[PDB]
Amino acid sequence: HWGYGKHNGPEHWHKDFPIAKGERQSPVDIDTHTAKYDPSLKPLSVSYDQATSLRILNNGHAFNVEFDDSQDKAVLKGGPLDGTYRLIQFHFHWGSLDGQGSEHTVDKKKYAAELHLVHWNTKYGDFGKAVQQPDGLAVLGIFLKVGSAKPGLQKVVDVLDSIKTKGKSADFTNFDPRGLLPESLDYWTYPGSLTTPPLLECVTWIVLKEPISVSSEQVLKFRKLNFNGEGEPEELMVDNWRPAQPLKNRQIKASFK
Ligand SMILES: [Zn+2]
Repeated sequence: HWGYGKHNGPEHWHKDFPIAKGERQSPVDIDTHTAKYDPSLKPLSVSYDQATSLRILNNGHAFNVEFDDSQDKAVLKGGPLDGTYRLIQFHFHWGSLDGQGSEHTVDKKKYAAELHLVHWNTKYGDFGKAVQQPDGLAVLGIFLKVGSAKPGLQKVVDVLDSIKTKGKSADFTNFDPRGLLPESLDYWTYPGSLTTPPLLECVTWIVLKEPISVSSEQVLKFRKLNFNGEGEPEELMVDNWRPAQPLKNRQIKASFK
């Protein structure tokens, strides 16, 4: 099926998912000199106080840390968002080299990786109904750069050896996602889509300005993961990022000047 190789990569997705060439696709390049400061944007509210992580899974495309979203234990509000959005999972996109890996770009600059914290609009009952709505999801995008290690990310890094191949999952309780946030919450925001098939245009993207630092040893462990399932030929899980798509008829707003 779909993947990131030469024969099933982003360039081929449009054949099975025509929305790939749609009106509001992601990711996109963020031109900081074109983004408009929107003073009508309310402060962003990240309430991960009662976050309840459950499992970590290798799905053949990346790894997801899932949370219990049956209640408003971990929600995102404010900013350009109306209503409450529940955290359902987070995952990363990274490269085979430190100069690439992120999905969104800033003035064309690519980062080593990108963290995506996925939330869904509670007004819609469940995640499945939410992806069918133009304002169904809110994804918090965070850039990763190679520098000093990130304490909050080591716990994830430590368990990657247990979910090396596609289909593997491991218990991952009591993880605190607040450990993955940078100091500042300044951000850029625009209407877009999921960056992987089905590429549904149901996402309000919130990309933070300030990246978090991770060590080379930490990113190296991400690169040790496998796209393939156990017993199959080994394909290193690297460069699982979709490149920037045309902004078209969209405007990127900034919460800061
Ligand atoms: Zn993602």
